[PDB]
Amino acid sequence: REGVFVSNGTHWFVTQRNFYEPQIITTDNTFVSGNCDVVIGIVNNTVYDPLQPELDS
Amino acid sequence: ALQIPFAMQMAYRFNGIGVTQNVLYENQKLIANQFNSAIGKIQDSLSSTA
Ligand SMILES: *[C@@H]1O[C@H](CO)[C@@H](O)[C@H](O)[C@H]1NC(C)=O
Ligand SMILES: *[C@@H]1O[C@H](CO)[C@@H](O)[C@H](O)[C@H]1NC(C)=O
Ligand SMILES: *[C@@H]1O[C@H](CO)[C@@H](O)[C@H](O)[C@H]1NC(C)=O
Repeated sequence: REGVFVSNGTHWFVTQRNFYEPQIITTDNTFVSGNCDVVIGIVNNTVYDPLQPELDS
Repeated sequence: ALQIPFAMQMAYRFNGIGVTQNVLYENQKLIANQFNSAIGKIQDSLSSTA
């Protein structure tokens, strides 16, 4: 939504552009648009949905 | 200077005009072909008239 996706070599994170602050990639950090096939240079990773542990209570 | 992939730099420059990033990545070949064509018109205009 704001910032950029970045990898430390094995994990994937999202960070603001002008200062490195790695956050776990989640549905409130990101927005969906369309299927995987269109974007050149896309990568596979988990996106954490923060509601699921709440429903699992 | 900080390196960044040019397709992601254009996604930031789209995001700077109120157009969402995915509008570029879903159209990246079109945007590249429109730019390459437009630079061709600059060459031909400058060759055509002083
Ligand atoms: C990358 O981040 C994870 C976060 O848990 C860490 O375990 C790992 O050591 C970091 N470095 C590399 C090279 O993966
Ligand atoms: C980056 O370019 C290399 C060739 O220089 C290519 O093998 C690779 O698949 C490309 N990766 C992406 C993410 O476009
Ligand atoms: C991404 O993950 C899907 C499902 O596992 C798989 O079909 C696809 O080939 C993967 N792409 C890459 C580049 O690994």
